[PDB]
Amino acid sequence: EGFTGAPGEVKLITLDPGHFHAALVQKVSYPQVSKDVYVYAPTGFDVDEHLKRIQGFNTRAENPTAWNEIVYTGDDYLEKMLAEKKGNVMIQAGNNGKKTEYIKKTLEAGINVLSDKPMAINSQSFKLLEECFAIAKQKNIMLYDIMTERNEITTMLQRELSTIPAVYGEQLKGSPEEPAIVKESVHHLFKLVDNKPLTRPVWYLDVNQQGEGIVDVTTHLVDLVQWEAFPDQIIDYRKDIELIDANRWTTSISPEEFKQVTGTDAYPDFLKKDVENDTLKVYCNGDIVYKIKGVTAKVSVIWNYTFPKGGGDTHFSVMKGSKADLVIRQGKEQNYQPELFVEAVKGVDLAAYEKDLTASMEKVSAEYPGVALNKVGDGVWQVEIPAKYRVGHEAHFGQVTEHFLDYLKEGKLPDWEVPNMLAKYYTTTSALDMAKAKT
Repeated sequence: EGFTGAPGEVKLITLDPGHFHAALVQKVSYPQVSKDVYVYAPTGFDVDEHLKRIQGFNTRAENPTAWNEIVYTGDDYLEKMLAEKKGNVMIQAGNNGKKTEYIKKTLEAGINVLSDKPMAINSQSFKLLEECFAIAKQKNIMLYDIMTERNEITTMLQRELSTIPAVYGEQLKGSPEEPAIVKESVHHLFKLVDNKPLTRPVWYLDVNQQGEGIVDVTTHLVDLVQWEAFPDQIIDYRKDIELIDANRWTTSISPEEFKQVTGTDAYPDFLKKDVENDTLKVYCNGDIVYKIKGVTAKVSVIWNYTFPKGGGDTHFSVMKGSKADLVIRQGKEQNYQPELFVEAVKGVDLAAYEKDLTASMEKVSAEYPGVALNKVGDGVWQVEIPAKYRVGHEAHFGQVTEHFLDYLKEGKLPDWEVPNMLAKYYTTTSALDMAKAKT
């Protein structure tokens, strides 16, 4: 029998967990999900940390979970998982170098897969990921990744506003010299949480295992340009995507910084290829210029070590319409919380535009109650968003998991999802190759 929503029908396998997201899936007790969870992993730090997180969920004060982690650790963890076939949904979040092979073998065994991004970190693994999707289709099982930023409020409003001709106009195509869509993020490797250091696995800084910067967080950004700017349109990566330019570059890490962010002493043996004069050089930065259905998009990701106090992760984006630019700012000015702006194009009838604007916002307020506009300069309006919509990352992640558990029932994702995941990963892995051909 398939999935129907019946309680305990979904049986989780956690395979070689090495990131918080492996546990975040189990942050809440979905009735569909059986309390018995099967873990297979090599012995070591990564699985121990995963198990701690689960037990924290089980012992917390508000609505504790009741997960029963049936654990197997050993060199033959994958071999044992496949042999025992004790679950019907596999959760993959951790080592990205190993991920795609794990995914393929799991799908062959008739086991559905929810994987964190990125499901492929190069062209070789992209080819393997295409086979994975073919196997999933052949076996009527699902392969899905976790695009959290679709659920973030400014993103949702950007998508909504861009589909209103009175507000946005038509989507401009732009050009390599001036892209019509631009997304730039600055993230940080080391951050504090309640005055307690946030640690990363040693292999996070090995681009062979984590993936390069240009294939990792860019996944989110590439997905956003598809999802916001071409809502529900099927992207054929063979026809619709042309890469224009790509770059990759390094962030230097000192031995002390390495110690602090990982806990390990500088440096593990497998990282020495990337060390120079006691200085670790990680290719965790990159950008991509590409055309998607004639529209030039630019995405960029920088990973710095840490931010000065009163600092944080930044983000800036533009999507240019024939009537207006929709702009996200997320800097010091905005207290590192994303804010959305509508900016009319120069030359337009600004009086008549403002009336179309207010007429359109009635429709938008229906969709998102409380959401209004504030003129903050002539031809520039900020989209006032109630605090209640700032639900945060974990809530965004939970929405994806719920979406996945729903779509298990039907057995099939909506039309655009698989081809667009492939178009996304085609974009990122192709950029890595282009970026590497300049060297």
